[PDB]
Amino acid sequence: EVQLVESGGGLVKPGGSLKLSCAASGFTFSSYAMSWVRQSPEKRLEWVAEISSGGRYIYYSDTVTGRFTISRDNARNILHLEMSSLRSEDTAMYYCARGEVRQRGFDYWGQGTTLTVSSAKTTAPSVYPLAPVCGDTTGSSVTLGCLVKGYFPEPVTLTWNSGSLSSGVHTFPAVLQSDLYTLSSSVTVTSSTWPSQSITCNVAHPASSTKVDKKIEPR
Amino acid sequence: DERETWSGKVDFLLSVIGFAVDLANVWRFPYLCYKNGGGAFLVPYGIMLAVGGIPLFYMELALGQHNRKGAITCWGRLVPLFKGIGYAVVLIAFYVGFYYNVIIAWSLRFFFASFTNSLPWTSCNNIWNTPNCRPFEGHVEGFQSAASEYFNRYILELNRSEGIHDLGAIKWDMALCLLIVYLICYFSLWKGISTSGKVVWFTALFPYAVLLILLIRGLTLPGSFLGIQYYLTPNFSAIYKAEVWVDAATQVFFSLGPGFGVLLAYASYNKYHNNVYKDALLTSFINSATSFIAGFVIFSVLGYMAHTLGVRIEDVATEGPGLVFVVYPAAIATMPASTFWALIFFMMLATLGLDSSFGGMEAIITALSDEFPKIKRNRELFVAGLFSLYFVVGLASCTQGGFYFLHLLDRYAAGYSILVAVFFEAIAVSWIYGTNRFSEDIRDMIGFPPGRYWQVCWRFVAPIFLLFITVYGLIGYEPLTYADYVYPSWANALGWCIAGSSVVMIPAVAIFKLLSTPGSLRQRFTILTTPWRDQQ
Amino acid sequence: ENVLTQSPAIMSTSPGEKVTMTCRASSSVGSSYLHWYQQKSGASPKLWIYSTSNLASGVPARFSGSGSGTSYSLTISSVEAEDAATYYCQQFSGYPLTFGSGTKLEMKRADAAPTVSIFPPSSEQLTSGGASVVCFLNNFYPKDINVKWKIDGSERQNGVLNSWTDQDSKDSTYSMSSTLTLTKDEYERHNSYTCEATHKTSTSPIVKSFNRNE
Ligand SMILES: CC(C)CCC[C@@H](C)[C@H]1CC[C@H]2[C@@H]3CC=C4C[C@@H](OC(=O)CCC(=O)O)CC[C@]4(C)[C@H]3CC[C@]12C
Ligand SMILES: CCCCCCCCCCO[C@@H]1O[C@H](CO)[C@@H](O[C@H]2O[C@H](CO)[C@@H](O)[C@H](O)[C@H]2O)[C@H](O)[C@H]1O
Ligand SMILES: CC(C)CCC[C@@H](C)[C@H]1CC[C@H]2[C@@H]3CC=C4C[C@@H](O)CC[C@]4(C)[C@H]3CC[C@]12C
Ligand SMILES: NC[C@H](O)c1ccc(O)c(O)c1
Ligand SMILES: [Cl-]
Ligand code: NA
Ligand code: NA
Repeated sequence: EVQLVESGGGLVKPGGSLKLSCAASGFTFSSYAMSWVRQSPEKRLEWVAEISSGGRYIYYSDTVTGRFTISRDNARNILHLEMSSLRSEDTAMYYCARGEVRQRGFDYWGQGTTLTVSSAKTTAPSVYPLAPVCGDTTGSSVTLGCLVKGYFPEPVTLTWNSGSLSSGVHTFPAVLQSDLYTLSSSVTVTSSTWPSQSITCNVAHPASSTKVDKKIEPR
Repeated sequence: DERETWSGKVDFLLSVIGFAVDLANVWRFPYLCYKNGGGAFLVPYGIMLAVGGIPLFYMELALGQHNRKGAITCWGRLVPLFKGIGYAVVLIAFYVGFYYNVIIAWSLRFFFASFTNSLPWTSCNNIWNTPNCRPFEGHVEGFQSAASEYFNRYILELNRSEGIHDLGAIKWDMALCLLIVYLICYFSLWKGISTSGKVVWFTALFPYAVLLILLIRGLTLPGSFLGIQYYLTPNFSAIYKAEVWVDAATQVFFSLGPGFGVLLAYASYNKYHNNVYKDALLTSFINSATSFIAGFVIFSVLGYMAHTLGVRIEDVATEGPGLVFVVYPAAIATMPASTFWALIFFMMLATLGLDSSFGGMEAIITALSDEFPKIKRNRELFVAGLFSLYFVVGLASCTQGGFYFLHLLDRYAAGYSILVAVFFEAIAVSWIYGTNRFSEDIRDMIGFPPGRYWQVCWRFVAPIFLLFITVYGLIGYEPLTYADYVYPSWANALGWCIAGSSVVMIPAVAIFKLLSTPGSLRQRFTILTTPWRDQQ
Repeated sequence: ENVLTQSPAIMSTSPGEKVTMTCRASSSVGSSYLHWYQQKSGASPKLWIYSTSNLASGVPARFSGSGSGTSYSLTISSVEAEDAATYYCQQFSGYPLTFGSGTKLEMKRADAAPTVSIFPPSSEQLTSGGASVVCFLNNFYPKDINVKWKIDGSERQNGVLNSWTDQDSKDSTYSMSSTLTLTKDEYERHNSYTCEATHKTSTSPIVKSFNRNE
């Protein structure tokens, strides 16, 4: 019933500034204190700021004070976070959490919104299809691959045969190396299905308005 | 603002317990039970307590701890348009000081009178007695009991005064007793809550030592169970009559003293994150619990009086100073080791009152020390001057007709004044400051907001609870009279000026600074309804 | 700042066993202010236990809490697979609000050797100027695995990218991808490429190779 939706925030250059928002629905927003909690890429939870029910009491983390401004709009049921002079350390997924009673905790969290603070430049990925080498075969199932190399920032979304094929797929999380992400994925299917039916890799990188499909052919 | 703080939390709890528990817990609550259906009286008493009393009690405790200032500064920073509320509350506390302590003097006078082998108020053959004296209480107006004549003809000498005009001589034994109470109050409120909060240890706890002794002594007397019967046996027929609901409502309001300015001052020295909600519920319960325990101490001896001493229960189940200075001492003087009971009983009465005096005076000292730094710098001097004005003017109550003067203040100093003051306190808090803005302040202190129960009581019940009192209090109004004496109509007016000198500060101050700020009508009705902290 | 340290950081358990994790604070915390959150791989945190001992709504009864002062603990009576997650404690009694370092609870299963697959550079990539030969090591247990690349017979240690998957929610296995990247010139100046995987399940490594002809 209660819903929190973070929004805004993507790539920002160091020193820049950006503004996050949280849409509240399902409860009397004006009656509950709200906090922002971020989770670094190293998966560490860190509280950043809290604003009281009527905005008259505001607390900040030491690591953010002076640069971030938390604010409230009980008329439209929106929570904001104004960030300025950002640094790479601020890169994280920013959560919007409800927490009126200190003795009960944060009883509702949003889906999160990601902030990447980096002077790196956006780039689209090269998507290469991975097909086995002529040899053994002679197995019930074979495995194919798809290499998404050298993109930025996150994220990219990868599916096989537009989502029809899901069982037997491993999409490994991306790994940053010198300001460029690489990401791979593998599918395995019974020999009686490939190359009988066509198997295609569908990569999507909205940051660079990329949308590519790569059919795996055994050349 | 490096405000000091209670050296320990018990200093605050006992200070609050002490201010709340006073003679009214002994000489009014048990009487109301006996008069309004015994145990059944607890139904309207508990309801008025849960729905009107404890809410308002809780409210002021939270305001004091949150705004961390005395009464004048607090309401000024809360809503400026009603800063007069703080002035009314301080003036009312000032007036009641002129008569509340002389009742403590009476206790010392009787205390020093008990250092004897046989108590004086026992027999009817003394220089002060009349031929119409009788050994124990009766029900004919012209025939007083031995203890009545002692209190009236020897201690007070009230028989030599024709009314408020004829005051007469100054009983210097009473004046000496009055000074001994202001001396005790001085070196207690002397250097702030640093020592205040410690003296309260003896004055707030000693009454429970004596209540425990007298409770055993009384319940082990022939006929004591008969007293417990008149005290409690239910008769829920009383619940139906509206006179018992206003009786419960009024006793609950005046026994907790919510919005009197002292709970505010006491709480303003707490640490900002003290769980003042747990404090309000704890102390408010201990107050009513003490009244309940006291009713057994009283009526156990009352039944003993009616069973062994042969008197009508209606002739000794009285209220007010008559019960503690006439009826109960009479029974004490009739039991073995009377000198011991008399000495600890009158000592209990004394320590029951001191606590409440401390609180009323601190309300003034703190409220002024927070609004005029000249006072805060010279604390020892201010109270020295305050108590001196008290004592000097108090000599008019150590006179022979002092009771007539003191009786006047009792019915006018704070009687209706404090009711309209607390009504505006509730209106200001919930409707002009805002219950949400107030609940938000409590959330920041104790970590959670007040429930909707407490919010509904602050916003609708409290104002109705207080009107329910003031309305029925005006409906039962009759001119001032003690026994056959009718106060002259000029005295009846003198009291209304005392009643108005506090309440007028509310509209008066609302008019003064309503013109002292610049802007439009609405632009100023909002510059004077914006809280102080909402300015930074 | 009141730093809360949790131990262990990772811990495996077979369904049915009893699990306990601890949360040690650097400063005393009021029992009424210590809370626990559960975060599943890929989702957002969910309030799990508040005031030390109270289960949040929807939290099954096999979860319990206890502690006081500076030592608290979350305890699972009989762990189920749906309990694999990271658990964060948190104190709400002092600013700044601080979360614990977290305990990651993973499921224990029987050992399983990986199924390795080697993939030579895509034809598209070879024309862009580069050459990446990737290698998948799929569905193995436990999580620790070691990969080694050889060009001809000499092993190549430089220019590798390894990635692990989270523990699979169906068969509780792990998978790992490893990509070797060279220039097209360097790649076409060699013959056979080899992907050796070392794992606890085998005494000697699983090998997969290919020559740039077949
Ligand atoms: C003979 C003497 C001991 C009489 C003593 C009676 C009172 C001590 C009892 C009787 C009715 C009780 C009240 C009954 C109902 C409540 C509502 C309750 O409100 C709540 O719901 C608490 C949770 C919340 O709303 O935040 C707070 C306690 C209170 C005032 C109780 C306070 C203690 C009261 C006044
Ligand atoms: C530790 C320091 C204490 C500070 C000083 C105490 C101040 C109180 C003074 C009260 O004055 C005395 O009160 C006695 C109380 O009764 C009177 O005794 C009167 O009553 C006695 C019996 O109670 C009789 O024996 C006496 O003759 C008769 O004077 C006595 O006359 C009177 O002067
Ligand atoms: C039947 C009667 C006589 C029993 C007497 C009950 C007495 C002992 C009760 C009533 C009020 C109680 C006090 C109320 C307040 C506190 C603060 C608490 O933090 C310490 C205990 C303390 C100081 C209590 C001590 C016990 C106490 C004094
Ligand atoms: N219950 C406390 C008693 O009513 C009281 C004592 C002294 C005061 O100054 C006061 O306002 C009230
Ligand atoms: Cl009472
Ligand atoms: Na009282
Ligand atoms: Na008292």
